[PDB]
Amino acid sequence: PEAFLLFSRRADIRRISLETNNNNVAIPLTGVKEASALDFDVTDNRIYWTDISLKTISRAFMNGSALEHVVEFGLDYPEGMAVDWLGKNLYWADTGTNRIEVSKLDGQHRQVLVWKDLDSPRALALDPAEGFMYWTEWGGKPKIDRAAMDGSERTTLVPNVGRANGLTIDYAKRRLYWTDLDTNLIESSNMLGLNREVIADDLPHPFGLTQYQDYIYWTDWSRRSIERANKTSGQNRTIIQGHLDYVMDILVFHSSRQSGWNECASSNGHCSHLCLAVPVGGFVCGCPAHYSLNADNRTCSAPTTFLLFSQKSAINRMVIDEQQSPDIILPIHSLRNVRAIDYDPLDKQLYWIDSRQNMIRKAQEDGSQGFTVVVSEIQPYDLSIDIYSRYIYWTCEATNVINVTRLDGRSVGVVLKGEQDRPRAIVVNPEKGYMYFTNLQERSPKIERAALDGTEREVLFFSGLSKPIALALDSRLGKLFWADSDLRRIESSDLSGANRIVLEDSNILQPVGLTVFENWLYWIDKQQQMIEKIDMTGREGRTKVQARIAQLSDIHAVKELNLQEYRQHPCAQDNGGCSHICLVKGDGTTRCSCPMHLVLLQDELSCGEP
Amino acid sequence: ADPEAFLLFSRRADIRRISLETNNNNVAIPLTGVKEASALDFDVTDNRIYWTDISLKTISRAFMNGSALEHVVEFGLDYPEGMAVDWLGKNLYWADTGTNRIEVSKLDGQHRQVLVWKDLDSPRALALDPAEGFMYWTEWGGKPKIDRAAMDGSERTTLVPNVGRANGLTIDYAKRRLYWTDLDTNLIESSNMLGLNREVIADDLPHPFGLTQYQDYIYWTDWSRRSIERANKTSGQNRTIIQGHLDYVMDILVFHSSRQSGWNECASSNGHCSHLCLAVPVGGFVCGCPAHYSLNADNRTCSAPTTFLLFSQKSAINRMVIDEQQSPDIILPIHSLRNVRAIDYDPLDKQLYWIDSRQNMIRKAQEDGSQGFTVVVSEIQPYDLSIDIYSRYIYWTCEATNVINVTRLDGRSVGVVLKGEQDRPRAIVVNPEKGYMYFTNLQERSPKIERAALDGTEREVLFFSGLSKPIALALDSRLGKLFWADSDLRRIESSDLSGANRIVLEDSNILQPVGLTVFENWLYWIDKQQQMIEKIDMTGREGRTKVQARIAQLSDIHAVKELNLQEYRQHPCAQDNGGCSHICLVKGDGTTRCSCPMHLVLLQDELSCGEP
Amino acid sequence: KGQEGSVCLRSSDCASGLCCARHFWSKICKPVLKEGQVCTKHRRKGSHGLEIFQRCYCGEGLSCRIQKRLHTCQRH
Ligand SMILES: *[C@@H]1O[C@H](CO[C@@H]2O[C@@H](C)[C@@H](O)[C@@H](O)[C@@H]2O)[C@@H](O[C@@H]2O[C@H](CO)[C@@H](O)[C@H](O)[C@H]2NC(C)=O)[C@H](O)[C@H]1NC(C)=O
Ligand SMILES: *[C@@H]1O[C@H](CO[C@@H]2O[C@@H](C)[C@@H](O)[C@@H](O)[C@@H]2O)[C@@H](O[C@@H]2O[C@H](CO)[C@@H](O)[C@H](O)[C@H]2NC(C)=O)[C@H](O)[C@H]1NC(C)=O
Ligand SMILES: *[C@@H]1O[C@H](CO)[C@@H](O[C@@H]2O[C@H](CO)[C@@H](O)[C@H](O)[C@H]2NC(C)=O)[C@H](O)[C@H]1NC(C)=O
Ligand SMILES: *[C@@H]1O[C@H](CO)[C@@H](O[C@@H]2O[C@H](CO)[C@@H](O)[C@H](O)[C@H]2NC(C)=O)[C@H](O)[C@H]1NC(C)=O
Ligand SMILES: *[C@@H]1O[C@H](CO)[C@@H](O)[C@H](O)[C@H]1NC(C)=O
Ligand SMILES: *[C@@H]1O[C@H](CO)[C@@H](O)[C@H](O)[C@H]1NC(C)=O
Ligand SMILES: *[C@@H]1O[C@H](CO)[C@@H](O)[C@H](O)[C@H]1NC(C)=O
Ligand SMILES: *[C@@H]1O[C@H](CO)[C@@H](O)[C@H](O)[C@H]1NC(C)=O
Ligand SMILES: *[C@@H]1O[C@H](CO)[C@@H](O)[C@H](O)[C@H]1NC(C)=O
Ligand SMILES: *[C@@H]1O[C@H](CO)[C@@H](O)[C@H](O)[C@H]1NC(C)=O
Repeated sequence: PEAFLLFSRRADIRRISLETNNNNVAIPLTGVKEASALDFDVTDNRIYWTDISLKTISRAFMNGSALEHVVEFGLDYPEGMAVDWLGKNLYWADTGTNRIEVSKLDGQHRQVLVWKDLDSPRALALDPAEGFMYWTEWGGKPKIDRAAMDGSERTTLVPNVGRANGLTIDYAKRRLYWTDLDTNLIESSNMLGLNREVIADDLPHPFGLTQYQDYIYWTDWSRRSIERANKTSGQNRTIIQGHLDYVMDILVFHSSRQSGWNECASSNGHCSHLCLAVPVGGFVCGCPAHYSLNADNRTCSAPTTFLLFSQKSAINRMVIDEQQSPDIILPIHSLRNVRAIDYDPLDKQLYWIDSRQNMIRKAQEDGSQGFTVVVSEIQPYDLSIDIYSRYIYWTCEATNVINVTRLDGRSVGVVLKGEQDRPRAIVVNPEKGYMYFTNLQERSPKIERAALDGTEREVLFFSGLSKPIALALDSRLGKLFWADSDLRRIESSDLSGANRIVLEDSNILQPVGLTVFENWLYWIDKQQQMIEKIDMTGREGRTKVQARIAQLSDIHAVKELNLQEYRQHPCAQDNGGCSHICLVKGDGTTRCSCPMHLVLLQDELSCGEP
Repeated sequence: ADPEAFLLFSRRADIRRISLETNNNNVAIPLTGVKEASALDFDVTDNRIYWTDISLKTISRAFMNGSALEHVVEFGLDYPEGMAVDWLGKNLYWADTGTNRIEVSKLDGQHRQVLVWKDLDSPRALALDPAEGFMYWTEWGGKPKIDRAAMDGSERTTLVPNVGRANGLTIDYAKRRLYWTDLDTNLIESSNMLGLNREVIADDLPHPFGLTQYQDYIYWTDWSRRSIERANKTSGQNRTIIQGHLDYVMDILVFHSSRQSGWNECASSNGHCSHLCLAVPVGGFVCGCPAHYSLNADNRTCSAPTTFLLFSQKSAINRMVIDEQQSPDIILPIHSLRNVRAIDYDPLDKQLYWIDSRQNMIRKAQEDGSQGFTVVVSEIQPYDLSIDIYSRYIYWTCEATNVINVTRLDGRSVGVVLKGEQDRPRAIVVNPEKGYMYFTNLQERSPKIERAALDGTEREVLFFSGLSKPIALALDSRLGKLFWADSDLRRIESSDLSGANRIVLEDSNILQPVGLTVFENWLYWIDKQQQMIEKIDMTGREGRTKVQARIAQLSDIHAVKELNLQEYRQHPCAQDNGGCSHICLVKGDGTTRCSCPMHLVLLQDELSCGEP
Repeated sequence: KGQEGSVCLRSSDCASGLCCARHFWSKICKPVLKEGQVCTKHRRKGSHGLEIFQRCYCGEGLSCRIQKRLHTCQRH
């Protein structure tokens, strides 16, 4: 076919013919605001680009059809990208987020390959045939690193260099070309970062860079152009195009740029998710973020135990791998203002309250299968799931009640509504047929307990309370936890209400969320913008988990569900044959109960009108 | 005033005006010869704009109608990045990141003075508050900050220490606050006039640069979005774009009468100050003087410096005083200067003489730069000069014809007094008090230092050994001492005028001495390569001392002491030139003979010179 | 060789403790940064091309890291 040159400038991507250099035409694209990094896929006849304003990574055919965003979450400054034409994978480097990530060309199965010891990765260049990838870093002390295309064997290829850009690979001649923005020159070396040579140092302001056949192409910020030169000599120079300012990325589009073979190219390595190239031109199977590679070295299994912390416009998942795996933003669309969150370990579904819409919603990890469970005046404050009976307890800030609703939106009814009292924080403990909640009464706040049917009420604590805003509990530890906003402290006691102690009153500003994961107590501080944890074993003391997390709203721990043990709950299957409420005391006693507007009937299963 | 408030901004080759309206007309001020305009201010009462040009290295002004284009400061500038107008005292303030100085002068440029020179690390933006007597500026060093001081340079202190490169420093006078951009954190901040109550007005900005405010809005520029935008000055919201597609907008400002209000004692009869009227927070105002001038006992008038030191470079002649305060040296505004090789000074008429090595002439001018006059022109190639202030003569050496030539101060020749086949006179110093002259004679492969009578007779060799490059001479008539510097031998030596008692003064840590001068009891000298001015105590009581470092292309240095007019007239040649036609020599007994150049002969009058 | 403020073209034209950084629309010799001194950190790649007030890099054994928002030259 033919070989044209691609370049990005502001809100459009264009192509200049290399035979007829004056043929400057645009690529039929829409919606682009600030095109930065640029790549392609000759096979699929597709173009790829990142948008640092729109915070996306998009793709489309050269004819402009099938424009689609492939990555639209957790991006800050995606100034590095590269298409893996063999493994059919998409690589990118974010400077704002300090991560080198990977996924499929269509965006699924995203995973972080590099995140530890990363300072401003800018340019990225792949080599699937050899199983290596290279990138420049600007932060701290500029350098060019290398690593297997799975993130392994990371090493500093070039230690002494200025901020480098336009990292390009001469696949045929096996060399690395780049521009040094600080030293102001074009350099070159071998794959080992040796045999280093300066191609040109008398250029006014080189920025972009690429190479094709015997030539190198660069852009000049000051001469406002795209020029060309003998790739080894640096001479025999001509001007391809002039009057081109603010050119971000430049790249030659031709078949001879994406050649070679890979095991990932044959059958994706028989991998269930990601096929990632490694040294020798071999490969390895990779998984999505937080997923684990099974013993068969080819299949992936999702995380079973993890933490969920929410902020105003995002819900995040974090895990505790020794690998130190970084937290991620769940791809859930239309998040306006989340107040609280919970999770269903049985069907792996995420639930949350949205104060903007005054409703309760739910969706899966991957953000699909969305569904609203409660809509409306109604004004949800906090929620807590009974994973056994299969319904959601939640408190309303407007009507001041505790409403119960099936996971399918089907209403059950009200279980607690008394004048003067105001339910706020709530956690259910179905294992013992109880529920704990804070009661922010007009003049006296207290922490209460009751049966899941709203009966058998009793005040656990009434002193040392001005604004109990968060609750948590752990059966194993036999503890009840709460945090007070006004008193700036976290307290604990036994589920019984005995042995009350202050866990921490120092260095606390605004606690809004508590949860128990493993044997630690995690809490979020909305004002300090932190997530901290204390060891309930008293061996590790107090440490910080994350810093600078804006608009923290809630934090929730998820433990793997023991199905063999879950099924043993009498109120689990068919809801114990109960019409509405099914609960089980600690003395084994199980029984059907009813919401306030109904009554238990003669069959002691069904509920009817009084 | 009634005229609407409009927006002015500098933009490299031109300065333009726009309205507060979005997408409204954008017109360039009809100016000429503007290369790179940066700092920008105005004087509404005079209908004038001032701007700095970092390519021309000047500060200029003109009316809004482009007329009256004049340069107000055109010397001693490197990067005048900051500049502000004191509309009350009618003064011009500016800061220079290259020279590290905050200076002030009258709006027309005269009576320039340095206000801050110590502990300065790249002063950038400058905002004045003549009503309160305070000035504020941003500083861009290793540790950027925003400092404050009295508008006389007194009471300097850091107002906000925890900041990056701040720019567009502007004051909201009505509501007592400071606004600025930050080029390192890309945000627009604000604080009260004390650097406290520090709030962030806008943070989601890609590349903010310029800034200004008027009424309830702030206006800024953005290099990335190529724009001029505005927003709520307290909120930071209600944002709109005023202008788009504007490349490289350097400085911006609001041209309205309400911006330049208030009053002080300086606005009225200039505080009765002879030269400068400088507002201060405590005491209303203080009177100031030009660089190196003293404020007289009356607290109102000034007196020029009496004694000082002159050191020349290749392209400039500088003056520096010897103060306990360590007052900064200044560049003399001589337009005639191009390539100086040697300097001298006539204390009688108070005028500065130098040799231009390229145009090959000896020129003259007062420190003011005015009254310039060429006294020697052409082949002729002047090497060094030494003024006889009594007979009003210049003794100079020619590198071309290898002679010692003597010329009157007005331009007409007296004649040659020394010429020889193998003679090559270079450095020269006259001692008309005793009747002799001293010079270096760079004969081929045997350099030497000689003496002779001011007519060329009684020649003798003082020194012929221990020399390689006798490059500079200096003498002290009072103590009958001679000093010379040798470039090759890297040392400064001394001796009696007779040539006895030859002693090495300094021969360590010297590379390239090229100038000597005696100032009181000290011997000052300049090292071309070390780029330093140093001094030793001739009495040896105190130790070798550095005066100034990092001075490039040093050529000559010269001490000027106040002339004793009475002691001056005691000299037998002071008036009527001793009754002689040409040279007036001084006998050992204070009596005077008359002599002549090489081409004339003394007549029977024993006063006149005729031809054989 | 080039001193601070001197016009330069390449860092090689400058003295030992200096580099060739652009100031406005030409380049002059500027000093390298020392420990504690504020250093440049670009957000967008393009902001590097637009910079007309360029600082020098951090000196030997110094790294441009964030304070514990400015960045200062700190030791590894
Ligand atoms: C835009 O192009 C796509 C894909 O590229 C086309 O086919 C390539 C092999 C190559 O020849 C390119 O020049 C072409 O542009 C087109 O996708 C095709 O769509 C048709 C149905 O419309 C389908 O039958 C084909 O299988 C598709 N091709 C492939 C390779 O899958 C698409 O039609 C073009 N869009 C428009 C609006 O014309
Ligand atoms: C350009 O303007 C100057 C000065 O501005 C004038 O006075 C200001 C206070 C203000 O009122 C402006 O609108 C005026 O234009 C003009 O200089 C003046 O000229 C007049 C008439 O010749 C003379 O009487 C004044 O003394 C001058 N100076 C001042 C300070 O008023 C000048 O004429 C204008 N040039 C052109 C070409 O129009
Ligand atoms: C508890 O939740 C249920 C729904 O989950 C609410 O029931 C709704 O009541 C309104 C009347 O106010 C009806 O119009 C809706 O059709 C009902 N929804 C469903 C799904 O039945 C109920 O209002 C909530 N709280 C209270 C106080 O009952
Ligand atoms: C010495 O100085 C005088 C000027 O001070 C020079 O005299 C000039 O001589 C030329 C002839 O060569 C005349 O045409 C000029 O008119 C003279 N100038 C003046 C102002 O008188 C003289 O050339 C210098 N050198 C010598 C060797 O005499
Ligand atoms: C490129 O440079 C090399 C070395 O100077 C030279 O041998 C070769 O001919 C050049 N190639 C072209 C296509 O000009
Ligand atoms: C490129 O330039 C070199 C040096 O001027 C010359 O020798 C060579 O022949 C040129 N090559 C081409 C292909 O023009
Ligand atoms: C999985 O990888 C490990 C590590 O190389 C290897 O020891 C093991 O044999 C592999 N398992 C299978 C089923 O191939
Ligand atoms: C700016 O904000 C303040 C309060 O934040 C508000 O009172 C004012 O109306 C806003 N805008 C204007 C035009 O004053
Ligand atoms: C500015 O925006 C606020 C809301 O963001 C609005 O209430 C106000 O009316 C706007 N303008 C003024 C002049 O206050
Ligand atoms: C000059 O200033 C001093 C100190 O303020 C003062 O004592 C003296 O009276 C002043 N001389 C005048 C005003 O003539």
